[PDB]
Amino acid sequence: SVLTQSASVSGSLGQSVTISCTGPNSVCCSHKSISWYQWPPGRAPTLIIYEDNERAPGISPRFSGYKSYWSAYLTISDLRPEDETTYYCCSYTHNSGCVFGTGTKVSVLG
Amino acid sequence: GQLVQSGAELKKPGASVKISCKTSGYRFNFYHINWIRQTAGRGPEWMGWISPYSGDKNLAPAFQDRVIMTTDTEVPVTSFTSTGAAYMEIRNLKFDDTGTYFCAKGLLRDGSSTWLPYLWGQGTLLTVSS
Amino acid sequence: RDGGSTNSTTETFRPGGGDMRDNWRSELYKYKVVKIEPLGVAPTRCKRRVV
Amino acid sequence: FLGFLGAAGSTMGAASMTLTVQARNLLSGIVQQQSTVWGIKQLQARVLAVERYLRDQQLLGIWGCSGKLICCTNVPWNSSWSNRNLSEIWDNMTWLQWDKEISNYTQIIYGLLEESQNQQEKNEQDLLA
Amino acid sequence: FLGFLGAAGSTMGAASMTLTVQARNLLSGIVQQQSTVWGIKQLQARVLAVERYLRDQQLLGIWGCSGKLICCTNVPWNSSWSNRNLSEIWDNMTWLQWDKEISNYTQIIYGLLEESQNQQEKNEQDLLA
Amino acid sequence: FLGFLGAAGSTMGAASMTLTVQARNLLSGIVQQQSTVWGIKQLQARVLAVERYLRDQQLLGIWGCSGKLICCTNVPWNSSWSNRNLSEIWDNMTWLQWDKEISNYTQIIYGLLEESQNQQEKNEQDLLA
Ligand SMILES: *[C@@H]1O[C@H](CO)[C@@H](O[C@@H]2O[C@H](CO)[C@@H](O[C@@H]3O[C@H](CO[C@H]4O[C@H](CO[C@H]5O[C@H](CO)[C@@H](O)[C@H](O)[C@@H]5O)[C@@H](O)[C@H](O[C@H]5O[C@H](CO)[C@@H](O)[C@H](O)[C@@H]5O)[C@@H]4O)[C@@H](O)[C@H](O[C@H]4O[C@H](CO)[C@@H](O)[C@H](O)[C@@H]4O)[C@@H]3O)[C@H](O)[C@H]2NC(C)=O)[C@H](O)[C@H]1NC(C)=O
Ligand SMILES: *[C@@H]1O[C@H](CO)[C@@H](O[C@@H]2O[C@H](CO)[C@@H](O[C@@H]3O[C@H](CO[C@H]4O[C@H](CO[C@H]5O[C@H](CO)[C@@H](O)[C@H](O)[C@@H]5O)[C@@H](O)[C@H](O[C@H]5O[C@H](CO)[C@@H](O)[C@H](O)[C@@H]5O)[C@@H]4O)[C@@H](O)[C@H](O[C@H]4O[C@H](CO)[C@@H](O)[C@H](O)[C@@H]4O)[C@@H]3O)[C@H](O)[C@H]2NC(C)=O)[C@H](O)[C@H]1NC(C)=O
Ligand SMILES: *[C@@H]1O[C@H](CO)[C@@H](O[C@@H]2O[C@H](CO)[C@@H](O[C@@H]3O[C@H](CO[C@H]4O[C@H](CO[C@H]5O[C@H](CO)[C@@H](O)[C@H](O)[C@@H]5O)[C@@H](O)[C@H](O[C@H]5O[C@H](CO)[C@@H](O)[C@H](O)[C@@H]5O)[C@@H]4O)[C@@H](O)[C@H](O[C@H]4O[C@H](CO)[C@@H](O)[C@H](O)[C@@H]4O)[C@@H]3O)[C@H](O)[C@H]2NC(C)=O)[C@H](O)[C@H]1NC(C)=O
Ligand SMILES: *[C@@H]1O[C@H](CO)[C@@H](O)[C@H](O)[C@H]1NC(C)=O
Ligand SMILES: *[C@@H]1O[C@H](CO)[C@@H](O)[C@H](O)[C@H]1NC(C)=O
Ligand SMILES: *[C@@H]1O[C@H](CO)[C@@H](O)[C@H](O)[C@H]1NC(C)=O
Ligand SMILES: *[C@@H]1O[C@H](CO)[C@@H](O)[C@H](O)[C@H]1NC(C)=O
Repeated sequence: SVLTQSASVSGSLGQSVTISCTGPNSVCCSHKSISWYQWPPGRAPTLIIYEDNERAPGISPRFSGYKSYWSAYLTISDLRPEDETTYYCCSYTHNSGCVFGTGTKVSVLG
Repeated sequence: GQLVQSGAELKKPGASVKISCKTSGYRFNFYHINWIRQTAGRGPEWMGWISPYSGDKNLAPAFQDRVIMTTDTEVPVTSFTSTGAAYMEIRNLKFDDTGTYFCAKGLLRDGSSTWLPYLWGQGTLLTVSS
Repeated sequence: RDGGSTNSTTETFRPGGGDMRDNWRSELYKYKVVKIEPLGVAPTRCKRRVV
Repeated sequence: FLGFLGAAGSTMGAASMTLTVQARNLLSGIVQQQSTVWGIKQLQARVLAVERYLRDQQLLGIWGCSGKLICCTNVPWNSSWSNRNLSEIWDNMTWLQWDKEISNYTQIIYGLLEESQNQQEKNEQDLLA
Repeated sequence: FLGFLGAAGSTMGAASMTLTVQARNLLSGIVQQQSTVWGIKQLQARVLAVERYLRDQQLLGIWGCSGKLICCTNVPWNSSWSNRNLSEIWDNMTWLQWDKEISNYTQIIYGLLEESQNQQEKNEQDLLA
Repeated sequence: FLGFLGAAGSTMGAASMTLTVQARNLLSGIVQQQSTVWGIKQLQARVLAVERYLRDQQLLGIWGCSGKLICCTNVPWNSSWSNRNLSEIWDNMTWLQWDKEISNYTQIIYGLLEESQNQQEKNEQDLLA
């Protein structure tokens, strides 16, 4: 769609990794909420991030969200084997359903 | 709480199919029920949401004329949980409509993201073929 | 009801008025008594002014 | 305005903005013409209402909140009571299930409140040169 | 000092300087030796006194004035209640004819008071960084 | 912690640090199943407790201390009441013999308190431009 993410990213065990999420001003970013989901292929997703920054219940503090004027980001610190999967961002406000990004597959090396 | 969706259906293109989403473990009347789909060709696509409490619906423009979302009235279990059922009927199926469909419970009763899909069901696989 | 016979064959119903309380239940079925606990403690990001 | 207990099913914040209706309609005063079993009843009920009210006001005062309604304390929220963040508590639960979730630790919170207020007052006594 | 209700005919200000006498002598406590019709009476009257007192204290607290006596509010005096200036009110009328002139609009003033205080407390809750 | 009246024989300061235990355990609430001489008794006793409590709270409020426990005043300690210095009073006498030594002049102190508070409130009324 019009919301573009980095197609692929990889990080080593115990380190961090950042996923990007950007698009036209019609979808991003200022005055628009961003959410992050962990979405393994073929399965139902899990909400990681809502309201840009605010993490979902039970989510580890290793996950953090941050939104600038031009792009949004999701930062995974202290990478683990379970972090190796597919992640999606969403652009939303209140009256408009989710608009998903192009997707990023995270690989955990080492 | 648990969201249990109908299993799977095979439908020919041009036909219609109705997916169900039975809920339990939470107050069905309070959280919005969203319908989101996933296909291999176009990725994740949000279809719409419906309020079990008021009946208010919000459909994405791409599905406003071929998707019908309905809900039943919540069946009380104790006081803080209930069981319910929502349905989504999609018609005029095409090959690109083949994929997995999800119903999802909202995040908060009030706030800046009330409808935000938070608790998801296991999904219903819809295949359109001859 | 009568005493349980061979099951599911036939059921017999006789009228009774054994007690008067059932009449009160017949009109008190919709009501219930509760006491108000107006004391709630909840977390906010608020501290009192330091002395 | 919804009335007495109108926001019982509302979010804790929606009810919190209108706690004053429930708090005010808590005390009645239903005159008399008993001048009998009914009289014994009406007299007994009379006492219990203001009795609970005064117990609650006693608790409010021994926490530094005799002015009623909304007040803050020096007691930090120990995470062991509940692990939910602010958004979840104030926009996902009602006051009923909240008090159900925290009834295990209510009296400990009350003790922490009374002790923090007593230490504040001891500081006030120390607070002159 | 004039005594209980001594300034009933005085100007509203002259009585206002000595409201505390009337307020204090409002609660008694007249022991007992009832250990009977007379006992039923004395017990019934006992309740009503502190009942009215606690209703008034409830009103004082739900207006931000649980400390009693004299307090100010954020509610402006709508001219429709009374059109008299300050000198006339405080040096020409007594409290009796005053409450007669304002009894039409007393409850509206009470509601304005409670709501202004509730908004002040919501602001207090907002008032931290 | 020693319990209700545990510091009765302690120094006035040692008891003063833990007045809150005695103050809290002052109000009970002992349910019922009276549904009789015993009932008349239990009902009569019920009233007297909160009656004394409300008389004391009335006194606290008409002294500018409706928040209970510890408060200060503008009334100077006239030496005629007691001639002992601070160390002697707070570390040589208990509250019992203290109230015995000052019972002669208690009501005069109460009047001074009420009047100082009333003058403070009149100043508050004067206190706007
Ligand atoms: C009992 O429980 C129920 C269920 O839990 C609860 O209902 C929830 O209440 C909360 C808050 O009270 C709701 O959260 C708020 O929702 C507000 C309403 O959403 C608006 O958007 C809908 C979509 O509009 C699109 O589509 C329409 C066409 O359909 C189109 O015209 C529009 O332009 C737009 O494109 C809209 O349909 C909806 O309309 C319903 O409600 C209005 C009244 O608002 C009514 O006129 C309609 O007929 C219809 O019934 C509505 O317009 C939303 O405004 C709000 O967001 C603002 O407020 C929050 C603060 O609350 C701010 O933080 C935020 O920044 C916004 O400024 C908020 O999201 C929740 O959606 C309800 N439903 C749930 C949870 O399922 C009751 O309140 C409870 N009652 C009691 C007494 O306890
Ligand atoms: C019950 O109701 C009645 C009636 O309404 C009410 O009486 C009114 O009370 C108010 C205030 O309480 C009075 O208003 C005050 O009046 C004060 C008194 O006026 C003085 O002046 C008189 C004139 O003196 C001249 O003439 C004499 C010779 O006659 C001469 O020697 C003098 O030098 C001078 O030239 C004088 O006669 C009068 O004397 C009476 O009263 C005194 C006690 O004060 C007494 O000793 C006498 O025997 C005689 O009875 C008096 O001396 C006046 O001082 C005052 O002005 C000051 O105070 C106000 C604040 O109150 C300040 O703002 C102001 O700047 C001044 O400093 C004020 O004007 C009013 O006059 C009364 N009469 C009415 C209204 O008709 C009672 O109080 C009510 N009682 C209750 C319990 O409710
Ligand atoms: C009921 O009434 C009684 C009687 O009035 C009252 O007891 C008095 O209580 C007050 C305060 O509550 C006491 O005043 C305090 O005394 C403290 C204790 O004194 C210490 O010093 C003794 C001497 O030690 C030497 O010798 C030993 C060998 O014997 C040696 O090892 C040492 O190194 C040292 O050289 C010591 O024996 C004594 O020990 C007793 O008490 C301890 C507990 O403290 C216990 O473990 C022992 O088994 C033994 O019973 C003790 O160690 C003293 O610490 C204190 O001074 C500090 O506190 C004050 C504030 O209170 C500060 O201002 C000050 O700067 C110090 O930091 C203070 O002097 C008083 O002595 C008691 N006795 C009297 C008056 O006769 C009870 O409390 C009352 N109870 C109630 C409920 O009302
Ligand atoms: C918020 O929730 C997390 C877990 O969801 C918890 O660990 C944390 O203590 C809570 N409070 C915060 C982050 O202030
Ligand atoms: C918080 O609660 C735990 C468990 O009840 C307790 O051990 C601890 O002392 C409390 N206070 C803290 C962690 O400050
Ligand atoms: C004052 O009173 C009038 C008449 O009762 C009313 O119309 C008005 O809304 C009130 N408030 C004002 C004028 O601010
Ligand atoms: C103090 O008490 C004495 C005797 O009771 C009294 O005469 C005096 O007026 C009082 N006030 C003082 C000295 O300020």
